[PDB]
Formats: sequence, structure tokens, C-alpha cells
Amino acid sequence: GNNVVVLGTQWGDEGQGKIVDLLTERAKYVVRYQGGHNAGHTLVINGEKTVLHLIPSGILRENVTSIIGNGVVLSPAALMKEMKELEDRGIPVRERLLLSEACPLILDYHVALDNAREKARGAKAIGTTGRGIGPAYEDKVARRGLRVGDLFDKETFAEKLKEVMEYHNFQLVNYYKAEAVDYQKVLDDTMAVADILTSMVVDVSDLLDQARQRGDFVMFEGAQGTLLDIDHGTYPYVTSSNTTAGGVATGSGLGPRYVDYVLGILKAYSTRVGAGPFPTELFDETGEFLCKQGNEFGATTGRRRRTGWLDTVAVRRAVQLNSLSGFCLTKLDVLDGLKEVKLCVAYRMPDGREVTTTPLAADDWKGVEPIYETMPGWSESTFGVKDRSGLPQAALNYIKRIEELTGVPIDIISTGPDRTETMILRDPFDA
Amino acid sequence: GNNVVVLGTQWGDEGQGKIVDLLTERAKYVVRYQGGHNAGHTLVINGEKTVLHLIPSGILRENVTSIIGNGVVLSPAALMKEMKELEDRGIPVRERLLLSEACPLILDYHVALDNAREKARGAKAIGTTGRGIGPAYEDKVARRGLRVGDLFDKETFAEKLKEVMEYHNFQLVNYYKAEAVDYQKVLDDTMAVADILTSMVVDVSDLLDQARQRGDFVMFEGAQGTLLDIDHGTYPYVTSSNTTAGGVATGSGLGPRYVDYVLGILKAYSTRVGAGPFPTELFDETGEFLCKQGNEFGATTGRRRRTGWLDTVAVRRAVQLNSLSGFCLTKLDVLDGLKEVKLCVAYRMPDGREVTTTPLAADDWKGVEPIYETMPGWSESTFGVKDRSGLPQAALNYIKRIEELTGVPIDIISTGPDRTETMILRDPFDA
Ligand SMILES: Nc1nc2c(ncn2[C@@H]2O[C@H](COP(=O)(O)OP(=O)(O)O)[C@@H](O)[C@H]2O)c(=O)[nH]1
Ligand SMILES: Nc1nc2c(ncn2[C@@H]2O[C@H](COP(=O)(O)OP(=O)(O)O)[C@@H](O)[C@H]2O)c(=O)[nH]1
Ligand SMILES: O=P(O)(O)OC[C@H]1O[C@@H](n2cnc3c(OP(=O)(O)O)ncnc32)[C@H](O)[C@@H]1O
Ligand SMILES: O=P(O)(O)OC[C@H]1O[C@@H](n2cnc3c(OP(=O)(O)O)ncnc32)[C@H](O)[C@@H]1O
Ligand SMILES: O=CN(O)CC(=O)O
Ligand SMILES: O=CN(O)CC(=O)O
Ligand SMILES: [Mg+2]
Ligand SMILES: [Mg+2]
Repeated sequence: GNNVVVLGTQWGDEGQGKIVDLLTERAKYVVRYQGGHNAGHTLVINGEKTVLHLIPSGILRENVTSIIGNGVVLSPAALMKEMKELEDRGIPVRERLLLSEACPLILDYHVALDNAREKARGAKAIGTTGRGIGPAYEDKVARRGLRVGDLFDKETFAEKLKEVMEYHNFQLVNYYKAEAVDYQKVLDDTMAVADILTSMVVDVSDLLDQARQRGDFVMFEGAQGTLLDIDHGTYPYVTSSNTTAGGVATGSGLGPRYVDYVLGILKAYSTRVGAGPFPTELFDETGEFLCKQGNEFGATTGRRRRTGWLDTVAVRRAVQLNSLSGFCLTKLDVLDGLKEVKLCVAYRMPDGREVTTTPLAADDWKGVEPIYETMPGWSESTFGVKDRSGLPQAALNYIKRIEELTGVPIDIISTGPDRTETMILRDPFDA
Repeated sequence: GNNVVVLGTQWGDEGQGKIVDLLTERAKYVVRYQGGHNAGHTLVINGEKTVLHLIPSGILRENVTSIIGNGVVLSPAALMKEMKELEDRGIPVRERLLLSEACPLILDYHVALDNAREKARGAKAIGTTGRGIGPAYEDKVARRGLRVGDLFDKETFAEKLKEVMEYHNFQLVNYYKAEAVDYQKVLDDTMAVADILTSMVVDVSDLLDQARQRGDFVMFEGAQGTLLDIDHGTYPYVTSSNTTAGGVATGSGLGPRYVDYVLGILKAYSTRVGAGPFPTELFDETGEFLCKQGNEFGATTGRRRRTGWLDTVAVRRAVQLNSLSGFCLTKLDVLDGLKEVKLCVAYRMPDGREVTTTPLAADDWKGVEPIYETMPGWSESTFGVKDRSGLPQAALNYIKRIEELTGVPIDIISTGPDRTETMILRDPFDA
């Protein structure tokens, strides 16, 4: 298909970055449609590592035009920091990147609010990335937030920012009893970059309608994972945007009937960073092995990632929510050297009923237990293998099993962080 | 197609209700996926009028199961009022309606906030429907809002509501200097209905995945119109949800690749209620004629609707944003007896450039002028006509012209408020 969607089928960090950088080789565009700089996607080319937060993952291919879509909450400061960092490395960011005037802006006060709210929650802290994600989304939805388009008239912007900050500062000092964020300070910082931001504005929806008509290859880059979806995730332990496939159209302007293939990135075992239900979570040596071998530390907060076994019950909710066309099984190599590997095929509800469907809000997961299928592991190193032939039968079985349980074909398998340690069994762009 | 989407291509009130009630005749389900009780859809059967707000439009057909999807912001009070009203009229609401445990709840404090914010905006008041729509969406996105699922444990709900209301009451009295909303009062009112709400909960995403697999006919009912979309509309003069087609998946849980046909409801002339750009707006006698003949008063606030000429430039933004498959031209009969009728084919930008594309945020519409094509009107009454044969050539030309300008076929034409005063040239369910 022409329009391919790449998203995390779990709770983020499944390996979308690597997969976007890899498939973009034939793409004209790459579009981020939700989230902000809470994401942290690692590209590794010939050993050279790049971690992107807000900048789309096609940024290293000069043949691709990177687009930050309207669904994205955009921090000017964040953008500037990543730009300078990539430019210093020879990546002419300003020539490859475009953005939406409809993108809300994340300013220092959103960070102050996120921290305050997080503090206020005490024991029940969501465990957010400390960027002002949610607050920026609140402002958007309240219709008081500033957007990239507002920079098109600095005087009027200055007026708008004053009103908003006075509003939020009132709450910050009187209610949370936190320090106020300085108006002038934010105003100045933002104006210093305005012209750069503004210089990259394109009408994204019209642009994508044109690409679509030309049959151009487009890639949509997800952020976070399905179970972190504001609507369908383990609420309130979630991110504030829709991480599921419908977010592709809300956050880019492309008509929903133009999605041709939805590629769901699937890790091979599970990880979650932040508070929240996690049925297959492991607190034993194997959990520790998982973290270790898979270097599971948040590419944005550096926080350690909780690890567990692949949960086919949760993954099946992702299948239906996102109309998966296929999966990209990632981090298989990490399972190398395990006597056995298991996957969750059902959930035992606290009331005794066996179920193969997941609960919705976090509280409804309270006493659910995972029911497993334990399969043989494999001692052979599968790292960097680019051919199924090079995978042991235990590895292939685990693979067939997952397809069986989900009803979705594993079209791509990743065996290491490098762009090329992968086997593409079927290229989404050809399907 | 099996999954058909019906939405307003303008700024709401295009006539979605009538169209949903009509096409649902062959449908198993009807799903609202965004908005709340700000909508006001008028069904008219054999002269008998029904105005729905939160309850889906298939509610009068016992063969259809009505579903309030997760994208919808749900007011328990609002639901109860409409239920009692429809039940008194013989419509066994509780048997035909189902809802999502993921739907946020709109409580009295959201109304108090909406009014406060609206007051605070002074001259720049959005002109909202006075329901707590935006505030309920803010709470959702902030992850502090209550949802239908929270009612599954009344003690814990009571705890949660206390925290939230204390938070909002603080803002209401200290900052807006408005009266506080009573905790106990809201708690009691909400608990009185809890069991009823809770009794209608179904897992909507899984339900729709099952319908889809059975090839069941499903209809998705839009609320508001494209230009009121939180992301793509004339921001901030908008509603807080995505009214565009991507909202179908975010607000129902159905995979975006399962939308088969998107039917865009198109009024024949334009109307807008609430503040906001409106290029083709008429302040003359013809504008007055439009309001009058088309009884243009908000079916929810009773406020008068601003009227103007059909704007093909704005409609073309809706074509691309929603991947329209076809249109339903409504209220043609209203144009009866006009020497001429015109439609906007382009916009003159304040800088002199001619454009056929629309600006995004409200401010970017500031001095845009509409450029028209003036066509002959028709004196013949087209009211209640169910055959193109019964339309005069001037009416048919106007029709061909619109298709020409948009590149989208007008599959259905409505000629009066009654369910049957319509011509279906092509049934979305068959395409
Ligand atoms: N060993 C191994 N590491 C991988 C593989 N694919 C990706 N990685 C690495 O795993 C991590 C993925 O985490 P993150 O970058 O936060 O995921 P993302 O946000 O979805 O892109 C990074 O460390 C990648 O370099 C793979 O197949 N094998
Ligand atoms: N004269 C006329 N009225 C119509 C037609 N279709 C719908 N209506 C009426 O027009 C209004 C549509 O407004 P509203 O119900 O608020 O629109 P909705 O929110 O999209 O359903 C109601 O008064 C309907 O009864 C039509 O083709 N002709
Ligand atoms: O409001 P937020 O600050 O977004 O936090 C809410 C919740 O979401 C988690 N979280 C946010 N972004 C994440 C991410 O990005 P990528 O996969 O794109 O690299 N990967 C993993 N977990 C992520 C947070 O840790 C917390 O549990
Ligand atoms: O936060 P809100 O209270 O939703 O208001 C924001 C803006 O949106 C307008 N508006 C909201 N719902 C509308 C509706 O519903 P239906 O077409 O479904 O019948 N039809 C027309 N205009 C509508 C409001 O008047 C204001 O301009
Ligand atoms: O890769 C990004 N995440 O793991 C978010 C974080 O580091 O908190
Ligand atoms: O039909 C519903 N609208 O016109 C909203 C309103 O009455 O304000
Ligand atoms: Mg990451
Ligand atoms: Mg209406």
C-alpha cells in the first residue's frame, strides 16, 4: 500500500524508530501524528546511534520529507535542541522537516503544570515523562492553547500568551503553591525561534491529499503504544493522545479511507514505563534478564522499564483497535538463551471467569491473572540474522504460535538495533 | 459498504439526524462517536418530530441497536431526560441503547466551568452551547475526569468525585469568583441513575469488531460539522472533539481501515451558530429569507443560525479531510423561489492572491472575501420531490455544478424534513 502506518502495539518502546528509519527508504513522506517529545525512538545505523523525540524518524534519509502533523504537541525549545544536535551531525534538518500551523505549543508553564499535577497525585502518580504533554492537550481541548499558527502575528501572540499564563500562574501559585512561570521569559524564548518554526509550516492535510493522489509512498510514525491510548488504554495511566490508528487521520488531516496498511510493532516480550496494570509483569530473574539483555531504559527519561512476557490478550485488543495488517516482531534476539519462553493466551478474572479479552480502565485490571502457554526457548544466537533459515525451530514456532493466537501475519522480524539486522518477509509498501 | 459514516461537511446542522434515521432502515447498529448533547438532530416521521441530542438517531427503529461510543462525552442527567421523553412516546430506549464504559461523564461542574470560561472571554466568547462539552474533554485529556466505568464501584467513585470537585470548586470560587458546585448534590444525582447507565454498558470496540466480521451494516452518526473540528476547524471557534472522519475510529474503537463509505451531509446553503469566520455569510434579505424558509434556529440552544451561500472552497477542505465517498444534498427545497443562487468557488486573500484553499485557525480568515459563480434560481416548488425528474433544470444544474466543483457525486438529495421527502440516487450500503 501507498499509505503505511507504523505504531506500537503495546505500551510504547516496541521499536518503532528503527522500523520507520528502515522502511522510509522508499517513502516520500514520514508523518508523526500524535504525542510530543515524550517519545524516544532509537535509530542505529552501522553502529551510529540517533535518538529522536519530536523529529520524525525519516530525518536521516535525504529522500524523505519529514512532517510534524497537527496531532503533535510541539515544544519550540525541544525542536531547537534536537535540530542543533542533528545539524551538528550533518543532518540539514530545516530542509527535510515541515510542520503544521495547527500543532499546539508546549511552553514552560505546561512543564510546571505537569510536575504540579504529578506531585498532587502523590502515591497515585501517573509516572509521566515530565514534558508538558497532557497540559498542552488540555489547553488544546479547552481552546485556550497557543498553536504554531499564532506565531504569525507576534503582537497578538504576546497578548494571547499573557492571558493564558496569567490564568495558569494563578493556579500554579495559589492552588498548587508552586512557583510562577515568568511571562516575559517565555515570550522572549519563544520569539527567538518563531521565524525558524514558522519557516517550516506547510498545509499538511492538503499536502497529504496531493501526495495521495500522486500515489506517493507515505509513512505514518506512531508514538507511545496502543494501551497508552487516552480513550482505549488503561485509563488514567495513559498518554493524552490517541495512540491507536484513528489518530492517524485526526492528527494529519488525511482521510481515514486512505490508510492502506497498518504495521503494528510488536516487541517479543513486554515492557511498560510509568504506573499501570501490567498482567504479565515479571519481578524475578527472567524479568531482570529481560531488562538487561534488552537494555530496557526509557530513551527519554532514562527510567528503567518494567518487563514481562508477551501478552497475546492485550495484543489482540491492539489487533482490532488498529486494524493491523501485519506485525513487525522486534527484539527476538533478546530471548536467546532462555530454557523456555511463555506467552499469555488468556486472563483469569478475579471472579474466576476465564477471558481472552482485556478490561478497559486501569481499575478493571485489579486482580486479573495471566494464563500462559510455555514453549521451549532456544540457545542459538539469533542476533543479526536476516534470514528465517537462520532462526532455530523453537524461534520459528514461537513465531507461528503468535500468528495463530492473533490471526495476524508477522511480516517483518527485527534481530538487533541496527537498521539492517532485520528480515522483511513482506514490505507493507508492496502489499 | 458495510460500515457507513454520516457526518456534517460544514459547521453542523446540515441535517445528519434525518439522514441517519432514514438510512438506518437496513442497519444493525448506529454509533455516535463524538460530541455530547450540544448536538440537536431533528427526525420527522409522517409529521411527528423528534429532536435527539445525545441519543443516537437510529433510536426509533427497533431493528437497530443504538450505541453511544467512547468518543462521546456523556451527561447522565441529559441521558435520563431524553430517555424518559422517548419512553413516554413508546420508544423502549433501554432495550435499543448501549454505551461505552470509556465515555467521560459531564457533571454540573463542567456546566459551571463552561459558563465561567465563556463569561471570562467577554467579547471574544466562543458562543458554546452551554453544556459542559469542552470542560468534560479537558478533564478527559488531563486524565482526572470520571468515566462511565468509574460507576462500577460507587465508594471509590465518591472518593474520585470529591477530589475532582474540590479541584474545580477551588477554581470556580477563588479565580472566576463564581458559586461552588455542591459535591453531595452531584454525588446523589449521579448515584440515582448509576445502575441504569451501567446496565447499558457493552464493550463497544469488541462489539464492532464482531459486527465487522459478520459483515453487519453499521452506521456512524456524526455530530457538529467539519469546520468545527478541534484540530482542523476555525480554531478556537470550535467544538472540542474531532468532527472529521478520523474521529470515527478514535471514538468507537473500530479500526480505521474498516470505514467503507463516508457520506458527507451538505446543506445547499450555509449556516453557522456560534462565533467564527463565515466568508459567504449574508446579512441581507436573502440571508433573512434563508433563515426563515429553512427554519434556521439551533435545535439545542434555540439561537438563530447565521446563513449564507454554499461555499465550495470550505466544502472542498471537508472532501479531503473526510475522504468523502459521496454527499447528501439537503434543504434544496429551501432555495425555491430565488431569482439566482450563488456558490463560492474561490477566496480573495487580503493580500490580493486568489485561492481555492481555506485558511486554518480563525484569525487566518480575517479579510478573506468569497468569489462567486451566480446561477439561475428556480420558481418551481421542489419540496417533497422524490425523483430527479421532478426537479427543474436550474436545480439539476446547481447540482451538477457542485459535483463539478468538488469532484464528489451527490448520492442522495433531501427535499423536506420528513424521512421520505428524499431521493436516494445511490445507497451508501450498496456501494
Ligand atoms: N536487540 C535489539 N534491540 C533492538 C531491536 N530493535 C530495536 N532495538 C533497540 O531497542 C530499543 C527500542 O526502544 P525505543 O527506541 O525507546 O523504542 P521506540 O520508541 O518504539 O522506537 C532501542 O534501544 C533500539 O536501538 C531489535 O530487534 N533487537
Ligand atoms: N425543508 C427541509 N428541512 C429539512 C431537510 N432535511 C432536514 N430538515 C430539517 O432541517 C433541520 C436540520 O437541522 P438539525 O436537525 O439541527 O441538523 P442536524 O444536527 O445535522 O441533524 C431540522 O429542522 C430538520 O427537520 C430538507 O431536505 N428540507
Ligand atoms: O503524559 P506522558 O508524559 O506522555 O505520560 C503518560 C504515560 O505514558 C508513558 N509514556 C509516554 N511516552 C512514552 C513512550 O514513547 P515512545 O514509545 O514513542 O518512545 N514510551 C513509553 N512510555 C511512554 C509515560 O511514561 C506514562 O506511563
Ligand atoms: O463546545 P460546544 O458547546 O460544542 O460549542 C463550540 C462551538 O460549536 C458550536 N456547536 C456545537 N454543537 C453544534 C451543533 O450540533 P449538531 O449539528 O450535531 O446538531 N450544531 C451546530 N453548531 C454547534 C457551538 O455553537 C460553538 O459555535
Ligand atoms: O522511549 C521513550 N520512553 O521510554 C519514555 C521514557 O523514557 O520515559
Ligand atoms: O442543532 C444543534 N445546534 O444548532 C446547536 C445549538 O442549538 O446551539
Ligand atoms: Mg521509545
Ligand atoms: Mg442540529
